[PDB]
Amino acid sequence: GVVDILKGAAKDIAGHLASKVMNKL
Repeated sequence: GVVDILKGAAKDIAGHLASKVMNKL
């Protein structure tokens, strides 16, 4: 089922930036 996480990881990009800034906050 982890596979579903791979295809999602592609877009996780948008969230990756937030978490980046969010965490920094």
